Amino acid sequence: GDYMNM
Amino acid sequence: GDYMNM
Amino acid sequence: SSVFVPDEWEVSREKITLLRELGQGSFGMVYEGNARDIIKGEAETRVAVKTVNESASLRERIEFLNEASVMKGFTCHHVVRLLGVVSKGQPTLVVMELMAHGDLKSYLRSLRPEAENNPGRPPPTLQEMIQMAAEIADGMAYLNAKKFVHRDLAARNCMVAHDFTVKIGDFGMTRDIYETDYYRKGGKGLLPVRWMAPESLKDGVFTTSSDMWSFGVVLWEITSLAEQPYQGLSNEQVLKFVMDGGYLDQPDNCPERVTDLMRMCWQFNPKMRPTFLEIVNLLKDDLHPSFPEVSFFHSEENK
Amino acid sequence: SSVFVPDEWEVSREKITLLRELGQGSFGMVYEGNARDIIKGEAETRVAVKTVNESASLRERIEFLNEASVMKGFTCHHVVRLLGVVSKGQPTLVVMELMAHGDLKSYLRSLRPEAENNPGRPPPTLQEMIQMAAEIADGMAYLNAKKFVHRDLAARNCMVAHDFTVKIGDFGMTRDIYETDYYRKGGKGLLPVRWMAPESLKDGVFTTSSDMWSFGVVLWEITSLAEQPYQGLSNEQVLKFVMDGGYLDQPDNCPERVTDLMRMCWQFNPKMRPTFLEIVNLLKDDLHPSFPEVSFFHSEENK
Ligand SMILES: Nc1ncnc2c1ncn2[C@@H]1O[C@H](COP(=O)(O)OP(=O)(O)NP(=O)(O)O)[C@@H](O)[C@H]1O
Ligand SMILES: Nc1ncnc2c1ncn2[C@@H]1O[C@H](COP(=O)(O)OP(=O)(O)NP(=O)(O)O)[C@@H](O)[C@H]1O
Ligand SMILES: [Mg+2]
Ligand SMILES: [Mg+2]
Ligand SMILES: [Mg+2]
Ligand SMILES: [Mg+2]
Repeated sequence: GDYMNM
Repeated sequence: GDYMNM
Repeated sequence: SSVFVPDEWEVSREKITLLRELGQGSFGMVYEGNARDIIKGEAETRVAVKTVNESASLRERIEFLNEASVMKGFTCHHVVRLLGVVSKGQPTLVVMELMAHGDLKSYLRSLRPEAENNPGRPPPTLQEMIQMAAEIADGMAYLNAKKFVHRDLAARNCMVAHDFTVKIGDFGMTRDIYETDYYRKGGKGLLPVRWMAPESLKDGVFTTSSDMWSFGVVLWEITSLAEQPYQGLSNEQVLKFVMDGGYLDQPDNCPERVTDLMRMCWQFNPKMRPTFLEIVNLLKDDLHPSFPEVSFFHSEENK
Repeated sequence: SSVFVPDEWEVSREKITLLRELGQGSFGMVYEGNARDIIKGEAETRVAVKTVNESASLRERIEFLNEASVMKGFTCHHVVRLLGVVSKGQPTLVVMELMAHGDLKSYLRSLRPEAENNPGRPPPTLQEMIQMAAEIADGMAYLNAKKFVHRDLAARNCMVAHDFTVKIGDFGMTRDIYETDYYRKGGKGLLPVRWMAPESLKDGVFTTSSDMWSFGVVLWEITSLAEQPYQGLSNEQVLKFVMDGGYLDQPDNCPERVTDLMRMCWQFNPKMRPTFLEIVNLLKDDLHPSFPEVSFFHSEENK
């Protein structure tokens, strides 16, 4: 997706 | 007073 | 949960500290206070806090509601600013900008040479009176531009700041006139007879023109150091007098320039009275250098 | 009674009528609708209404809360306007101005010649791209002036109006930077890696400079008709690439003028990147005649 959990 | 009930 | 839909004007009671009584209204108290972190960039801000008496009637609470509501929509240097509302608990507190010198009527009376509370300065000079007139007229111009009619313009309802700037206050009687440009009073209620235009006293019709009539009375209060309009006549006699075409005399030694303004404001035909923008224009060339920097008149919004 | 302390943004559910789905967000739905008497002078107003799914998590509800809250404080022609909130009951409805052509990413893709939903017009001309860039930059300039950092500027988050005006939207990740001019991210969370500046990817520091980096990517999306940035690399590879000093190539046949802007936005040192006001200034001489009439850049507020 457009986001990465970081 | 400054006001009148009317 | 209710938490997900907050009121942006809500202020935490914890941030407010009350110092002293500034004055007593008809249904509440106004206190001078200090507020912590209610304005960005300001760690602490001096404020005026109005409360509503536990004994306030429904009519009074409805009035205060309208008052606080209309203030929320205003942003003008010459109109008293609302800063927040504490409603999380009792009593409800309405936090406003502090006008250190209180209301104009009280202020003017304190400037009488024999006043017990004389601040140690002379009564208003011609220049100072013109400056006051322009500030009040600019604030009123803004209100008119937002399509509202004040209905209770009087020295008691104008406030004076630490730097002596005058601003419009008390929006208890203020009404929206967006669609029709006028407000026709319905039932019975308390009306400021001595400040009212003949057509309002007769038909109960309020317009920006009737506010101009009141502005003229304010100039009369300024030039008389807040004496009582029509002293010697009862409210009933005043009502009859004004409707018959009467008006106030010029106070003793009233500056010709101010007298000329009052003549414009007291014309019988509301349509022949000037507008607030026209008043500011008449006085614009002899005002403090900062005026164009803060006025509604000189602002881009005045379109 | 609670009635005496209302929320000025509150809108009666009775005034809203939903017509169709405009799009689906991560935790809610956006519908096109019509609202009766929510704007003075307008009997009916076309609107976009966002809801929050009953299944929305706490994190999502907290985010929507911030989003609606920050929007309430904005007044800019190039920033999507909030019109009201229906909280009297369920579900909560956030009423905003309608951006008829939806988000910029979708819009751009529809302009691809072979698009199934092609509107029957050519892809953006050089002039149209510059106009878009200036509108986005002006809206961002306003946001920066109000001391907020967007943190999620991307074509998907810019909206297109009926007249094709582009405006900044999605303030879910927006943060207040008044006191320090930056926001340092605390824990873990969903970050738009492909739109992020190297220093944000490295230290989690967001500034108006990191928003400028994102603005450059938006220009890349405009000139590529919304292709995926770094197509072929995973989010982890992109993170490493950019931190190492990498950046995107110029899309095929990208106008030199736009390429020059992207070069400015992608400088490694955040301090060497331009400001949003500087971007508008670079483009101001070749914009629509109405721009100076509505922009933050040309406004008295830009002081
Ligand atoms: N913002 C303010 N800063 C300082 N003093 C204020 C402020 N607002 C009101 N006051 C003072 O508090 C007094 C009472 O205000 P308010 O409660 O509005 O009176 P009211 O009920 O309208 N009565 P009146 O105006 O006398 O007919 C005023 O006359 C001022 O002296
Ligand atoms: N004011 C508006 N007018 C018209 N369409 C809108 C408006 N706001 C949002 N939309 C549409 O609704 C879609 C979903 O918006 P939103 O709920 O903000 O998405 P999101 O959860 O942020 N997801 P994404 O932006 O795709 O990462 C957008 O992509 C637009 O197509
Ligand atoms: Mg009063
Ligand atoms: Mg009052
Ligand atoms: Mg989004
Ligand atoms: Mg979002």
